[PDB]
Amino acid sequence: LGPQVAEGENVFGVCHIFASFNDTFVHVTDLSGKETICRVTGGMKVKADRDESSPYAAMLAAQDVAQRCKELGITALHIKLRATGGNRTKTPGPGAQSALRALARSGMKIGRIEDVTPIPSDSTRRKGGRRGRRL
Amino acid sequence: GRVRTKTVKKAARVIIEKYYTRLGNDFHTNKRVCEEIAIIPSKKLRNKIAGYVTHLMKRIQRGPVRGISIKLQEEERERRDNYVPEVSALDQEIIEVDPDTKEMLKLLDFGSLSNLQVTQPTVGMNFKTPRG
Amino acid sequence: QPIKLARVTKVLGRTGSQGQCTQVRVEFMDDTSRSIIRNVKGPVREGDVLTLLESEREARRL
Amino acid sequence: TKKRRNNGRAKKGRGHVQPIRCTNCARCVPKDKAIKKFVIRNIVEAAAVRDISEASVFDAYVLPKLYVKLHYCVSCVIHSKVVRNRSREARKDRTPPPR
Amino acid sequence: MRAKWRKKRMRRLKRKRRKMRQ
Amino acid sequence: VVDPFSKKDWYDVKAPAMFNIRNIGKTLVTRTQGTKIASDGLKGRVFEVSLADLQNDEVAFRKFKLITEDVQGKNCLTNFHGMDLTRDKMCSMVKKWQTMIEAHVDVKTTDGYLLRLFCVGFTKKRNNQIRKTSYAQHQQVRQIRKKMMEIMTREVQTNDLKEVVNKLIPDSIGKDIEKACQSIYPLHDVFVRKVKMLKKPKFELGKLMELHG
RNA sequence: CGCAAGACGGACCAGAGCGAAAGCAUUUGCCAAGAAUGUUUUCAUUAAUCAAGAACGAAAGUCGGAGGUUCGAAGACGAUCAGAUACCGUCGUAGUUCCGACCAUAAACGAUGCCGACCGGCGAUGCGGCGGCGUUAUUCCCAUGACCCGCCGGGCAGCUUCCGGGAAACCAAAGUCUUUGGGUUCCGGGGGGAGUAUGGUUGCAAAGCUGAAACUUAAAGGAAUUGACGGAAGGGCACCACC
RNA sequence: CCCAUGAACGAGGAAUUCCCAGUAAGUGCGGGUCAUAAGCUUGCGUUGAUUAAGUCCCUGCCCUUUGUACACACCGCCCGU
Repeated sequence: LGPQVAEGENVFGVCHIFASFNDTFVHVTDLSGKETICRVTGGMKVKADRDESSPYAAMLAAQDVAQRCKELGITALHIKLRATGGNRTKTPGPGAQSALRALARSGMKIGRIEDVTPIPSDSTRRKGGRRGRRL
Repeated sequence: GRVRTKTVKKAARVIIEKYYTRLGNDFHTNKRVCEEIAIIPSKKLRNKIAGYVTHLMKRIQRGPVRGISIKLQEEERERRDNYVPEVSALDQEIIEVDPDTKEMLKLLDFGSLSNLQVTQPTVGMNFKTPRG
Repeated sequence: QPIKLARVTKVLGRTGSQGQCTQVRVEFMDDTSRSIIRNVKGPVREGDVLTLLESEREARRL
Repeated sequence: TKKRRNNGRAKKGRGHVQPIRCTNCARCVPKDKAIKKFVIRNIVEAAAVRDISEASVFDAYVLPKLYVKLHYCVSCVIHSKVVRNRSREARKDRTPPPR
Repeated sequence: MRAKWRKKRMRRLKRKRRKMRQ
Repeated sequence: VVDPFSKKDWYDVKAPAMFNIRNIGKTLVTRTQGTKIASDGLKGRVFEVSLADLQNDEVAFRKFKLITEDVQGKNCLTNFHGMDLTRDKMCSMVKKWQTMIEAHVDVKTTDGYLLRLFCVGFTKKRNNQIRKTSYAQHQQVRQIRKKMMEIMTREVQTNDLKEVVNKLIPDSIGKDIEKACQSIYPLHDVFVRKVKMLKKPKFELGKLMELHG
């Protein structure tokens, strides 16, 4: 399963944390990102749509991810934190800090944290109307 | 709450202003003199006035009092305030002056003074605060 | 977390929705170089010792 | 009556200013009228700083900062309590709060 | 009523008059 | 039901010799099964490694993307694919009372590596300056951009990919640009913002092996 | 990880600039314009404002062609609601993009015509010029560039003032108005009816321009003041509030 | 004033009165009641508390700023079919 390695060296994965305002994704992949190691969302840890992006659901997802990635030997994790980006919000959802704290507390060794939310040089028209959302 | 009312405070102010000489640092003597010199119809009111009188006297013991002024002590205030340094602070044998005021004095027919010493001007004109 | 007691050194004030938490500076009697803000519950005087099995958390301040 | 000498915007000497979208509601608001905020924060919150610092595989790695540009339409600014109504005389004060 | 909607209603009446008048 | 990770094997990913640290980490891939060959599924991989994980005393806000160019003996030999600045650095340099001059060039190295190089610089407020803003005029901006393009072209077209990367690691191109533009308008934070591999010569094992030591 | 498409030019980006206005933001090149500055250049009254007439004129809309990413009137559906034909959500046509031709209207606003003269102070800022300690890039140097300190002219503005004005709000113009005349164009005459009817004219259409009356009415309206109220914000008090 | 049986209740799912030290609570007495008549009420001693030295979270009320086309003052005014 996991690769044999000295107990003093940490094999790195990359944890893409997609913190939306409707759901949170914790996605650990290969250093290249092409091979997926684990992926747990908030909606795989709760039953209420309002709680899919709660800090508690992100905490559960991050702990599940950390356990699964530890059972494959990955001990260190680079962080790619992103919001929705594009037209929509650039601020990460409520579950980003929860997932990060849970991953740190679950025995994972945090590497380099980077923000990768999609920023346009300039984008298509935003989903809202000219007057925006009025409710 | 133990905040004094403007009635007690005003009466104690008038008592200090008008009858300073008799008033002392002891509360009880203050109570007796306030009873003797003024008609205060309530013992409790007498005692409140006497307490504020005592506190005001301690305040004058600290020095100046912001809320009252007595001329009988203002004369001695001015007596103390007549302080004359032995050597005037304006009589300095060497006075540093800038070249521009040197030129002004030379144009003022005072270029032959001996106490003036020219000063090196600042090499830059960076006196304004960075805007923003 | 290591067990290390803290003694109250200054009563900062009151916080909470109903104003029940108390901000207080607490110092650990090991180096006297650390003095952290702690929110505490219940009647708190000045100069007692608060047992602390947990110290990685801080009270909101500044 | 006319409330503000600047008409509530900063458009002097030009005719048109390109609009932007409110970061909250996506309302089209002129760029020089929109209330802009530059949020400078940390990707890791203050409470979570210690756990990430002690889980780091580096020493003195320093946490990265998050850089947010928020544009608010006036209704969203007032609701979010980033600006407030001010007295007729306090309105003239363009000095930013000390922070 | 709002002046813009009053004008819109007036224009609708004008369209009806224009179409009816043969 | 059966985990697809029981038949996945782990390969060490090696960096080109221009970097001090050669072991950039561990990748993994499924084992060969008929059409699915592990070797072919490893060559399209791009590893975005911070320079501080590639060099020793270098900065950490410069990432290099290395593309796995060949695989042999559980060793994924990569090659320089591009370079970028981290989002935090780019966002930290763009401030509100200065001019940001940007340039880009499409220049080929001596060994046929067509690269798009982006350079960013910012006008610098002076030590004794009272004026709040430090804007460069349009002709000054154009001159600075021209100087940036000439310096980037000069530093790339006369060298090959090895030397180009060797001068990208310390960002000597940005230092050269900043030095050369101080007589037009003093520049503040000059960097090669991003290098993207536009086109590359057809794969040859000899140049890879010469690159890996 | 690539490929394609069509939009859009983030941050820098400002009470900054340019344009008659509408409007205008990725290098780079070409083309033709343009203000201001400088000028001991030239002409020599050639000017100002303007019926008629003309150029341009956001967005939406119209006709034909190309494209069609996103958003999205209409429409379908899902919610909310007493009902929602709305606000909210999933879609989604015309449209939104480009070309040609129409349309000529906007809170097209500084709700302030243009030209000229005069009448306070102050600090900024953009462009041009002039003068000056000093710092810096300046490699035997002057230049020049970035600053620093002033000055002049034309701009976008700001602060302050018992210039004066005004119903005041406020305005250094909205001042120099009963101490009423610098020139000139447009335009209003209580509120509605009504920018309606009708006629004319323009337009493919939508509509644009011009534009009443009968009748009706004692007010409508402006600015400011004090209350009352707010499903506005901020403070304070209360074991008839909480903890 | 006298003489067994019995309904019912295992701390009373919502919603919440009132409570700052001789306070809450624990009980008896005295008046107004009253020809006899206290579960009411008005005073009185009689025992002594883990609890609070705070806050605006709720409920209100007050103030300030703000908006108003309200002034019979939002239970206002007002639009259209």
